[PDB]
Amino acid sequence: PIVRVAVLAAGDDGGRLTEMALPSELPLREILPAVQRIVQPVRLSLAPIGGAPFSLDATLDTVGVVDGDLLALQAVPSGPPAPRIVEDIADAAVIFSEARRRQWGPTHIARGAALALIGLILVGTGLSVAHRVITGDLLGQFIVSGIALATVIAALAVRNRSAVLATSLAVTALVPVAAAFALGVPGDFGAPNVLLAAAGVAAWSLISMAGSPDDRGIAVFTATAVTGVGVLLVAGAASLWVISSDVIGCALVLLGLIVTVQAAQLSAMWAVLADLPRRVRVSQAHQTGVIAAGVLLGVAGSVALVSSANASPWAWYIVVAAAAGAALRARVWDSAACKAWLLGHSYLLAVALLVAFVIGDRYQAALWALAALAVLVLVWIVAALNPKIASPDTYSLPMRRMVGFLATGLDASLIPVMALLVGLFSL
Amino acid sequence: VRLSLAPIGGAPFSLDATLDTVGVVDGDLLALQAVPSGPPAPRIVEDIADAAVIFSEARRRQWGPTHIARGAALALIGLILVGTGLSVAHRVITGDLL
Amino acid sequence: MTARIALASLFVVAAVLAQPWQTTTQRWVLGVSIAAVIVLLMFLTTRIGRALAMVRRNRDAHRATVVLRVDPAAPAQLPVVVGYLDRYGITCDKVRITHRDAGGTRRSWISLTVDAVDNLAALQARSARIPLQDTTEVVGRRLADHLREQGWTVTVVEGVDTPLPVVAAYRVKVLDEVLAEIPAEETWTALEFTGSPAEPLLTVCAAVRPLAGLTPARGRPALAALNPLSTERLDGTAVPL
Repeated sequence: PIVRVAVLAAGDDGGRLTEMALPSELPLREILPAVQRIVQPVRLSLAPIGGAPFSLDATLDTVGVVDGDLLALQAVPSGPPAPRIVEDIADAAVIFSEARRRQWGPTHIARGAALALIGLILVGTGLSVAHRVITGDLLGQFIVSGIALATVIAALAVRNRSAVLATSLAVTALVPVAAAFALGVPGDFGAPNVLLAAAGVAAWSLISMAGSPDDRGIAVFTATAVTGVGVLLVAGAASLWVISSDVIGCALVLLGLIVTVQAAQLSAMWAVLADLPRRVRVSQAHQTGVIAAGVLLGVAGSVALVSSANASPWAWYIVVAAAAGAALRARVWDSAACKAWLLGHSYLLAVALLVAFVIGDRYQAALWALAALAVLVLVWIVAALNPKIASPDTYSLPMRRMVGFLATGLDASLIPVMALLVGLFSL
Repeated sequence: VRLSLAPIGGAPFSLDATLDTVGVVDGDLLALQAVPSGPPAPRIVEDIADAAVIFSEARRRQWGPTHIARGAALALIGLILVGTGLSVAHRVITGDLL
Repeated sequence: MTARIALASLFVVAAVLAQPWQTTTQRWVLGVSIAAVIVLLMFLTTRIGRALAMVRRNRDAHRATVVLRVDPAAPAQLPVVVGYLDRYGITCDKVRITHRDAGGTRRSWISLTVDAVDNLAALQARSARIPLQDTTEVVGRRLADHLREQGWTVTVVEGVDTPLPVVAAYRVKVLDEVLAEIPAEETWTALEFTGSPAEPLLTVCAAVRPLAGLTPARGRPALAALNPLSTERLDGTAVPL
């Protein structure tokens, strides 16, 4: 009844990982000297990597080890931690609160000043945009462009200085850039203000994404870069070619589903092997941006169709089709944040329709928008409490093919319903 | 079959060598298992130097149901927040008992 | 298998909305849409694309592979070579067992593929760099010592074999008789197991120089990476055991 494992002991210098074959139906206190003899005042125990060490009286079969696992050699966990005793109470205040990192230091001040600068940039943008669009005065665009130039010059100057203030500063620097680049040729808030703000957002995103020194601020840059490029091209289509009454969001949801489903070749297009641990994360970072834009434009068109009244019922088919397409594409992606954005597409859709109704002066489907959000939160709760409907292992073998067939027949073949929305073949 | 004594996690004994030349001291553990047909399988060790990364992979679990609970709790907080917000933006503008 | 349904649906919604099909005003659109539905359905235009690719092409260190040679082989060592898809914390991407019938010596080869992005953390714990090749050496020698333990003689090789000259590739739809069949002066079969060896899924490739129930590789890359030293996945969908 011998079982073969591979043990990992790394305490002295580096580590040793060796395969071996331990005779099972023996208590672990007998075969721990064998492992310590091969691979090596505290006793040790075999611990499966991802868990807690084992009771030494329990054997390897009745503890859940399959043939070929990887087990580390850890300590028999702990005991009593010898607790401290003080009887004066002011001494109890000064002793028992030390282990906190309560130290103020000259490293909380840097986080405070960087957060103060980010708050100043954001609230200066908010104040001067509310100064520009509520009254009429070009002091607003002047001050927004001034703080935007100030934060861009402060962003590009600390690229090789602190490298975390720079990246977060460049993320918060594309709110004042987008607010400055939506005020030229004022009009009545217009069509091409969106175009110029999109060009500025995509320009800053593409100059700071490839110019980024490291991670932690890559995925939001490629997300807003694909968002800026997509709404830039659709604003170009809506500014020059056709008047484009209800079909801005039509091209937007088409571009969102195109960016979502053809994301493997796209994500590969944005891409000694020492810095291979970097690149794959960066590669996965780009995926966690791009699907986000594949949600965001997928939101940013679906909020355009059914914002007002008098739309088509086929628009109410195509927004549910966009929701099912961007939610049923979750199982084909492996990582966590990709699945999170794909499952949260419909959540952002419900909140976006609710806020578009509450600006849209309806308040009759806004309660129903909250009802749809309650339905989604309810199915989230049911799939979260008992893991049955969220686990596809307890399903059927042709049911998977039928569900995937329905998905690829709804997200791809919504283009006749798109031709019914635009009237593309009433021409 | 060809059964022989083996130390724990070790190759079975060469059958024509005694228990004194093999190096078994009084107070060992032996198990009766069959002789492997071939080499003694020298169990090649490959060195590691940064093994704490491996634990950094295993405690960093996948999607599973654990992230579903975090998503569900976040959806509940967001629903309660916007259910306050829509309702108060209604009642500030114009509001009946609904 | 996605966009062709979209173009066919756009064409048939370009077709039916010409219900006055008279005097060639939208009857022209009717004719070109019924002609464009029947021509895009993708096996005649991927015939075009495959022609472009195969006449175009006529002029890494991310995946690595270690192959071993086993002379007196059989499927009787089949579990101990299918279980190594994921154990000892290394997650081998595919295991491939290829057999040569050039004469009477059905020469058998076992190739193990280890990526550098499916076990990035496992290889990064070895050193500060990524020693992928040495780790593939260690996994190959572990399979060598295990198979020499269990009975059948194996040897680590590095000039391993040639199933193409490094000549007719076919693939069967899985399962035991159709490989018992597999002419001319070269005969080759190849199984490839992958995907979570508790529930493993296997792909099949073969070559002679259609037989019973096989299908040719019409458009050659399947012979190009059929050498077990190569780093590929033996294109074709895997079957449920």
